[PDB]
Amino acid sequence: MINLKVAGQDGSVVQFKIKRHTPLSKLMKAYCERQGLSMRQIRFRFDGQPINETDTPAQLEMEDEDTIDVFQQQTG
Amino acid sequence: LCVQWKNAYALCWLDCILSALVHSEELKNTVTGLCEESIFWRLLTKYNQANTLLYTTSEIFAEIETCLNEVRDEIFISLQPQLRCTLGDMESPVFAFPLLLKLETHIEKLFLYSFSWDFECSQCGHQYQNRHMKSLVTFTNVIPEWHPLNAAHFGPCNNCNSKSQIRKMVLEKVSPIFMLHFVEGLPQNDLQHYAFHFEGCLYQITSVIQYRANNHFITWILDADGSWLECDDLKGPCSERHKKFEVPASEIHIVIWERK
Ligand SMILES: [Cl-]
Ligand SMILES: [Cl-]
Ligand SMILES: [Cl-]
Ligand SMILES: [Cl-]
Ligand SMILES: [Cl-]
Ligand SMILES: [Zn+2]
Repeated sequence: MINLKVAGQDGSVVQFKIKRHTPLSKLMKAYCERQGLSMRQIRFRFDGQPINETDTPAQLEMEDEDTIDVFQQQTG
Repeated sequence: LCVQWKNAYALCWLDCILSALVHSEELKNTVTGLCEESIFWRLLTKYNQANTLLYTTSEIFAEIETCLNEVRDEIFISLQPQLRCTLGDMESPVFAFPLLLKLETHIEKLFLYSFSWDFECSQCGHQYQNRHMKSLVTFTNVIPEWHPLNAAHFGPCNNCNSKSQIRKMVLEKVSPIFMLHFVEGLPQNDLQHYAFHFEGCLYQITSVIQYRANNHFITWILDADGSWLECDDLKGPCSERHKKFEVPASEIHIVIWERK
């Protein structure tokens, strides 16, 4: 697996363990369930880059103890 | 009055940044000190070449469109790999802007400010004071009395999951250009009350990116005469002069302080 930290703009930080080749959709949905957020209302960013739900940690070359940034989705 | 980019391929999330860039006095001063081969030099030179054309029928407008679209396309193609979008996608300037600044280190330095997140829980003792350096920080659920000199917001405590503790940004060294993003806008829209002094230098809001209807970005520029210029890329290539500030407080998405 691997350990990831999910940090929101409100200062919250949630730890996740995930396998290196499982897509981040399960991770995203579980973080939403803990914080009471909607998947349609938030975005994930890693190392400055947006992440799709189909992305995996290995495809984005995430290392252990890395941090994922959460933003409320505000596009145009 | 001034010229601006026209809407196409849903690029307002980029147009709003570009319009913000060309009307910054500090940036213009920096680009003309540097000495050529800059992406920002090409941006501001193509912009002024287009604005001089507007100062002077239809043939003039295609040349303006060509000058603005050429440099816009170059910037978009440079942003594309990290930002991972396909042309025609919707996106956010909160994501695009710092990636844009990293294209030129001498320009990014104009925006990099240092601060510290100061936190102290009142239910339990969890406390921290963390120093950071950013070009664009996001605020959400700010306290009503929010001010750059009292830059605080409501947040949960990571130790006890208590809500409504306060995390506060304490500015430590402010760059000549200072930008902030607000998820729900500012508490009110009288921008003069968000002016502040820091170590002897006055900082005023010189431009604002408005987030309208949760689907469209528009740039507002403060001019010398006190009037404002609205750069809604949907309203075509020319801009609009307004007697006073107009964006609803809840649509103030990105705020740019300048004047070093
Ligand atoms: Cl958040
Ligand atoms: Cl990246
Ligand atoms: Cl493509
Ligand atoms: Cl505090
Ligand atoms: Cl007001
Ligand atoms: Zn606490």
